[PDB]
Amino acid sequence: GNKIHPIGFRLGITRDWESRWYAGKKQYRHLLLEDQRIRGLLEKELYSAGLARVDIERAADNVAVTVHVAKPGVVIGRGGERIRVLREELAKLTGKNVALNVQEVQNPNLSAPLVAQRVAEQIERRFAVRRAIKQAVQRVMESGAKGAKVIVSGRIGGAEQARTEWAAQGRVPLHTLRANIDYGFALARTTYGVLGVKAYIFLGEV
Amino acid sequence: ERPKKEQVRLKHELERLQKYLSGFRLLKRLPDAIFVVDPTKEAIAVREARKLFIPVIALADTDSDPDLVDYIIPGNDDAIRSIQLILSRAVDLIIQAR
Amino acid sequence: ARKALIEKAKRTPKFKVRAYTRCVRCGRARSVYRFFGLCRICLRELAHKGQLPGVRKASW
Amino acid sequence: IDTNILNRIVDHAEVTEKTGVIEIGPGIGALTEQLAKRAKKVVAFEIDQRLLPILKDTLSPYENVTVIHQDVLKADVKSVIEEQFQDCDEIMVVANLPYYVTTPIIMKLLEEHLPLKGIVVMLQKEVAERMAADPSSKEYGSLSIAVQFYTEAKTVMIVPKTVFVPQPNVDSAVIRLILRDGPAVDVENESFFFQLIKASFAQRRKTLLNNLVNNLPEGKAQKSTIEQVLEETNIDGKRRGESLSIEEFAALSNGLYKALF
RNA sequence: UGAAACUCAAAGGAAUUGACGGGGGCCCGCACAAGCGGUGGAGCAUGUGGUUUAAUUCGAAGCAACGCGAAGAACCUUACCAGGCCUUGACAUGCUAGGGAACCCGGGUGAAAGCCUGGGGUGCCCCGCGAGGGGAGCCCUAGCACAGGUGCUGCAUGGCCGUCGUCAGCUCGUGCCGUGAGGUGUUGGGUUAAGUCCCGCAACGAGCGCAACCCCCGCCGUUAGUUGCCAGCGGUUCGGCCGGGCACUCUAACGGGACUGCCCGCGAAAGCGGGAGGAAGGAGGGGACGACGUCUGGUCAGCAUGGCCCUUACGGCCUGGGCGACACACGUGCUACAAUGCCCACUACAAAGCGAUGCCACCCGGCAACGGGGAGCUAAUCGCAAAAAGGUGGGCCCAGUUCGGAUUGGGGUCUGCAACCCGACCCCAUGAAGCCGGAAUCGCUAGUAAUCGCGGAUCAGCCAUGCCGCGGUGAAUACG
RNA sequence: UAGCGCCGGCCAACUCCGUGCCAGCAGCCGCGGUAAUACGGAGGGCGCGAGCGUUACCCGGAUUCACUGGGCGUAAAGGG
Ligand SMILES: [Zn+2]
Repeated sequence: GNKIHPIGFRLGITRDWESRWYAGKKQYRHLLLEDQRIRGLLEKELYSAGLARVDIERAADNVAVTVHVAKPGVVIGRGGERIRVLREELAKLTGKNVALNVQEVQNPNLSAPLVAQRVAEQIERRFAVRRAIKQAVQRVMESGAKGAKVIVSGRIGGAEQARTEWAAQGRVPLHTLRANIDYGFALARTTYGVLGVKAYIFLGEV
Repeated sequence: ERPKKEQVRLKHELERLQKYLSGFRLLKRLPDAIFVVDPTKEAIAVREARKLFIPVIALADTDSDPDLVDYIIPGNDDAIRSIQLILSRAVDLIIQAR
Repeated sequence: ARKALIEKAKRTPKFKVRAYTRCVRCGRARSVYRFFGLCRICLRELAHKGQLPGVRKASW
Repeated sequence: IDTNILNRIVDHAEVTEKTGVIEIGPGIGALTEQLAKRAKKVVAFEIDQRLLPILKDTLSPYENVTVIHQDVLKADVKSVIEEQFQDCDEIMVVANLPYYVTTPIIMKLLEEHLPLKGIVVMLQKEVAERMAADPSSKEYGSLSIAVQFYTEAKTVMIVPKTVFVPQPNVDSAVIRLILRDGPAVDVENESFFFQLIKASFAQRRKTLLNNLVNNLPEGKAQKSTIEQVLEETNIDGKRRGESLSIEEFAALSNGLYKALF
């Protein structure tokens, strides 16, 4: 066992770094700390809208935050009020005239993080784990997505002993570099402890 | 576009598929009849034909079962000459009658 | 990695040779890398996540 | 779940990006999901706690669907239409209803004078026949008079029992009720209008006179007045009772009460 | 020949799947064999078991715990012990009963934390007339919620890791066989590192696996010539030092190239034994990569989290000690027991790294570690940086020795607020056991073993002989 | 005047409280150790109804003495 991170395995090719910028040794750690703070705040705030990806880049004492969301209306709010207040909050955090951007992920069934968080939400609502997993894999499989796989950790349905569920369908070649596999993790907090949800999606080759 | 090695693998796959599935490629649907040189060597084929209510024609010989074949031609299955003669006559009849 | 210790390691401790580094993510005081300010575990997690720019899997 | 038939019902409602849709008792959200993809705004009233997580989850990918945890009867519908439907022309109600709350839930909506255009619902076939009844079809009664006085009714088709996975005991049918432009017939005495309507069909196989005089203490006292007014309005308590049209009841509700109101 | 009274709800036959055999057969792997070096003997370094202890903080326990968590225990780290102190507390969001909102200096107490405290407050923030006044600015002590916990269960869990094992297996769709569980595919012959392929066969395919895609090294091309390079040219004060050029090496992007591709022979086929060509030939060498699952494997002390427990202490701060103890035992290492060697001078030849509180060139003083001046460098520019083994010359002559290098005495340097417990590096003194190590045991098949130096992470300094890399010289054997 | 049995599968009829291998139920398989549609009580339902259940006995289901209508290689059964 002990599979390594399917993204970290493909950082060079078929994937890209979430944070893209440069800093010397003198001023590296500070930028990273700021970046982590931004990510934390965004995860905390925009969770309702269905966040899937946060991109940060720097040009010259600037921040260009791009948020990939299933539902962009929630983020924008009415008359661009919520986006504006969020921008204000981020700029107050760090005086770097941040430039927030919002993108809508096409076919939100094809993003692994969204699938993972959905399954975690379902588990939090005392659903049936196996049936939910089967349905999720089915929905992923419907709209292309040559491969799909969903794993739920353990402590199923408030049991005493943990166990893994694993429903999958199609081709999921974790051993191939030119795979373009999209991966998503989620944590479901219930009254009987925590559960881990992992989702793998396989979108063609090359 | 591909690693040569990948092209070689694909070519080998193509060669195998071409070797086995040549001629069979012309079947867009289930055949109407079947023509068997040796019904005993071709037990599986005859059985499959029987299961799907397909007429069976055989060039059966002494060691054959005449009951399983609808239209049977009692003749030689060895003796290259006999195969040529029967197949030539049949093919000529088919071509002419089109 | 107590909360108190985390907070204590962020004040000028009356002397130069008393201040020590802790993991900016989890307050680990064992194996922090000065270049990043992250413990080995947090370093590995963030490196895998792709949230560390220019950092990739080494192979030679 | 009843497959594409759901998409059929919405088809019989003809809702678009122009329309806002009110959902009564969505349940799981089989109809709600289909409506969401075809309507600009969807509102729902749900009161069951156990089915709430499932309904919420079904509505996760959508955003233009709102759920309010309050019974329809208690809540003021007018205000809900005011806010939720600020930016849509046509306001329509599509629903499938539990057996007990079939007619009263319709009557509340009709009595309130809501800006609703149409109510396209699934009910019992029997109730569907009763609501949309021609004269002297044994289906003609209080229900038919009331609905057709408020809203024009039309039964589309009959949904057979052999549709639902748990096969029910009685068949279902889909009806449309389009809100008429103003009251069907001019009568100020709405209360007594309904009193007359319900009293006239007290005994279906009895005559009009029996259904009139027996009701109401004053009516049971002043017998002759009823007869002379009926003859005044060119009606008689002999025909049957079930053969009268709505406008006839309008004339009677004018005259009979004009005698004593 | 042959009962019954009493009990039980079964007792049975054939076949299927798995488990297990101390039932057999076949195959593979430094498993054995053939070799080269070790370990177990001795000194020291370090981690455990025990024992003492005020506490010697914990977790880790056959392979798969024992130079492990810990890539840095003199204070801090620190979670343990002995003292000295605080209770909305280091830290979070509030709630609202008088400061009054605010900052700075200073004394007594003193092992420090803390306690008691006096003077310039910093006051405005709008400006009700204004002459105090309404508070979003800020902080003290009094109200309740609460902070908090390295306190306990990995046998409640998430995440991540180890192992069988980089071993070659683990399954499914349709078809066919069986009354049925189920079987076939996946079995048989051959071959391979491999269910990797080929043939045969009621199977024909696919999914996770193996392989390939990815990175480095080996060859050759275009793109480009500085801070790199120097064949001819002009310079030379002898230095690519100068003018010069990017031919060459090199630097780093994009490409080509190796596919049993082409001839001979064998083989039905996969392939096999040779032969060109080629830098490289049958997987070219190395890496990243770890199937379904196994071990109630490991971590509640990286973090998260269900549950239980303490909340004038099982929380918080400070000082000093301990984690470094010591009759013993075990593990992983280092240095040698010498002449294929040891010491002393002269002289060469690398790769990969690191550095603005840093790297330190060069000069002077000190026998020396170092100190004082002091350029140059954000670095293909400068520096660490002498590479070492090697080659030449000289000494040493079998001696516990010019072998070893422990232990002890003294003097001196740096880091640090502070080297007693417990730092390193120096200079002068003594010279310990040790003459190649029993039973047994470990690694390694080629640029490998063996041997020799260099860099890095952590880090003020370092107990590192450790770990992760880099190169230099370079064996033997593989019958089976 | 309206009672009696039953409500885990045979076999038509389901929830909440009490108990925690106890009290008990039981025609067979079995239910009872803290979430009991199987025990006890309620609400509700099912069957029959001046009756409804229990025990005893006979036939049936029993092709389980096989005339209709069974078997004897390994299930009991071919004689040495
Ligand atoms: Zn950390």
